[PDB]
Amino acid sequence: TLNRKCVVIHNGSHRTVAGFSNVELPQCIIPSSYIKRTEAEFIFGTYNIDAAAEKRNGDEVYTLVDSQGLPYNWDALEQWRYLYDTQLKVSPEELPLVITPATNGKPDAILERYYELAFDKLNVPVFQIVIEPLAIALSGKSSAFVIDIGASGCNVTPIIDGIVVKNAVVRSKFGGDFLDFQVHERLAPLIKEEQKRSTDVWYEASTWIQQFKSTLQVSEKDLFELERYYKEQADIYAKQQENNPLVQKKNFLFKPLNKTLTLDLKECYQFAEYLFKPQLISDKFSPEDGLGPLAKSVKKAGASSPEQVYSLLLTNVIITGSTSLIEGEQRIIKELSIRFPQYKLTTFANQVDRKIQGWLGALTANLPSWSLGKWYSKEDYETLKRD
Amino acid sequence: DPQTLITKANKKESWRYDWYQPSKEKYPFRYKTWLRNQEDEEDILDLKEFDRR
Amino acid sequence: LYKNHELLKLERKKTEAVARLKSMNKSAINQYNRRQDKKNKRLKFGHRLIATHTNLERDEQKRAEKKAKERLQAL
Amino acid sequence: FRQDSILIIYPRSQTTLVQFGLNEETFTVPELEIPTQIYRTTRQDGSYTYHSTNKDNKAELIKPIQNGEIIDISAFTQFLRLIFVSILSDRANKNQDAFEAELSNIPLLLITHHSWSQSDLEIITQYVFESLEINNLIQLPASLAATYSISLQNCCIIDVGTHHTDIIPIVDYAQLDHLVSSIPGGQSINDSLKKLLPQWDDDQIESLKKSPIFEVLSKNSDLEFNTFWDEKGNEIKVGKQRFQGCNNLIKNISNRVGLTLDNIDDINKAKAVWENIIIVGGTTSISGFKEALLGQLLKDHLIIEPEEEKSKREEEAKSFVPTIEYVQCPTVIKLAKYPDYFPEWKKSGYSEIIFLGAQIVSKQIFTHPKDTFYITREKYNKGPAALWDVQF
Repeated sequence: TLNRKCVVIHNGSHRTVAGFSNVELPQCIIPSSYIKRTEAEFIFGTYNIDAAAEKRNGDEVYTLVDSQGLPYNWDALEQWRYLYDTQLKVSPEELPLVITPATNGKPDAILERYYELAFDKLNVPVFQIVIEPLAIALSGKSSAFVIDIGASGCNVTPIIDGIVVKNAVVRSKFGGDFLDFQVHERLAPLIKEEQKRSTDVWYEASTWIQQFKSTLQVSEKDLFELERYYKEQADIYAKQQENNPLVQKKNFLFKPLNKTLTLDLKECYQFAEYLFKPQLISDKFSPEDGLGPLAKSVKKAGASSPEQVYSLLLTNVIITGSTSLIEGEQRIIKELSIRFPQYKLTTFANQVDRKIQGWLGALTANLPSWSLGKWYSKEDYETLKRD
Repeated sequence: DPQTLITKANKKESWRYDWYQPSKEKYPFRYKTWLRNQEDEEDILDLKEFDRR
Repeated sequence: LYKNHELLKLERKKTEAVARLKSMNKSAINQYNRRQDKKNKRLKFGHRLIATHTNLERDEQKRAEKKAKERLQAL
Repeated sequence: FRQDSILIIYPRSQTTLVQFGLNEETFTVPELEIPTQIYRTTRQDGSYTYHSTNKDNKAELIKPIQNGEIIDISAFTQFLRLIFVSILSDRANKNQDAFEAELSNIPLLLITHHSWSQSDLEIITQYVFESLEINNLIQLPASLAATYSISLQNCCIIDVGTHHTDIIPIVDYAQLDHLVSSIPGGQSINDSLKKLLPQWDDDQIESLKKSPIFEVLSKNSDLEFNTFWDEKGNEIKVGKQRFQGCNNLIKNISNRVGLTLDNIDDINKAKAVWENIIIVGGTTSISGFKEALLGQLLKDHLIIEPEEEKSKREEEAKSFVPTIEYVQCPTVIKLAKYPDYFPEWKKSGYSEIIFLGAQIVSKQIFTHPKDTFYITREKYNKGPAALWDVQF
């Protein structure tokens, strides 16, 4: 292998992952946001939750990555200083950099802002940019339908023979952060509670709301149908003599008030149902904004035979993302299988690593040849600067 | 002599941490790494004070 | 001649794309197997120290037992 | 390898524990404790020289490790050499055939701190192979030494220093770097006490903390007042203050432990960690401290039915109550069980048990053929990068 060590940085819209290419896990996972506390001042890092709990006026949380998965506040992003100084503890000038979403091709202005940050400001020697869905897939698949369910929403990316099909790239608007909103709005009356108030929203999202989500389930089949069925069955057990699974209760200790919150299994299934049938919150969302219909992306892949691309993609489905860990892959599969009955689906997923699979992808910086990736040097920048 | 004590115990290359410029000829960029060098490239304290007693 | 040269050159581009795609998979598969190996050798070292501990504990117990046995029957 | 020859060094901000040779019968608590500092004379022309004493009052006093972090890597390596050389001289006198026996092949185990750079770890590796001309090196993280001293696959290390406390979760025998953190320790107790006892001074307050009558509560506790003796033999009486001063620290550590373990993603790992809390460091030898810290983690974090809620349900059933089951993983919290079969260690307490971790690892590793966990000359011949092929 090569005599080098890279810094690997992944700026997700929610989490930022950083570490060296020579070890199996990242040195740090910190928030892709910061507190601006006021003489101004900028707080980064997960525990630095301390400041949020202080509940101090003028403290406000701002974000670095828009819903595109792309950095939009570049003065703030230059976070990088914080990473290099306090976490990796190395001059940014020494080592090659590897950083990471699939696009339709237009915003790809970004490359320039990266030159300015990597070169004009940090003095990085050289950097590679990997495309997240592509790297994750490579980290043994050259062709794959990559279904990434993150905080910003679902990102669906067909990748055929190492190439990304940009016009078939599709980004849902409903994911993890959306789930935070719904958990909050729904539980509001039991916990008393029912921008500028960013600090508390953030702190709650990062504490009890995060635990609550980890402890939600996704129903295997359209929930409204599951209900009608379970009812229809329940009637017969009852009538027959003279247990509906949705009546099981789940208990969550809510710490801020030392108070138990109990949901029935249906109410637990309900939250993720919105990702699939978002027409159930507002009348302003079409069923087509739902993850299942969002089929659309494969069919748009077939427009580069089609019943071949369909077959390739569907035998290499990759499910990834923090939110994809919510109990109940099976619904994404059921949802895919019924839009494409003629084909056999085979899906792959890290069963451990998915929360940071994007960073894990970029890491697999351990490719044996310099010719395997485009590596931008200070040169490239100079030459772009000409007319 | 401490240096000779070091020399007589435990019985051979040396590395430096320096700029390196890979090739395909040479790529346009540099980066620091641990390169192997070519052919051409005080006191003593008394334990017992520090022994616990 | 012109057509074959163009087609052959295009095929050579295809082989470069293919070897590159393949090379990256080979690197990828090897890296994954290395992660599993490290994880295993680690878990294996840990699980052995437990056994080492058990033997250190048995040895001590024998030692202490021989000590107490003489101690309790002699002034 | 010869057991006579194994060298363990455990450098910390104030002092450095050292041992050369393992006893073979049972493990002994390290007897060498060298203050962690070196003198740095500056020689006109720019360069530096390093001595054990202020040479003719010409040298400056460098303290290389602060808050556990290496702040001066050059003085730190000079300090290792100073230790290492001293050991060679000592043994070389006493026995004179030493260079053919005890000093012929010296493997080194250096206990590292979570905060050390990769850059620092490589430089140290280079120093050990090139300057000290040693041939075999393990760099063992402090956290792992801890867990190896009945080998726990999942646990949390709470290492209470003087000015900072490290919190370090271990899952599947691996230190979880992105969860690791320190809070800015023992001095806090001193400070709490100064506020409670204004008319005392520093040495008086430090003496109380180190006395038999200072404990954290959660027979001495029976007496309103009690007595203890100055560093200079002066008798001092004290009331309820001797059961105070540890609280602010205990709460701070606990809040941190909670945020940390809550970010362990595999709920099944998490449960295991919470059941193997390991507390280490000088402070922890204060009578009552560990149990008090446990008590607080319970009070703050345990998954259990709120008492009022439970009291209603029991009234309702007056007209047997089943246990409410929660979906939260951490429903049980425990301190990890110490091994009771290291007699010398039992005798002296386990505040420094990290070192026993290293005695065990080094014997394992160095008295068995496999070279999987340390850098050898062979390997050194990748250089310092060799280090990353034997990480645990």
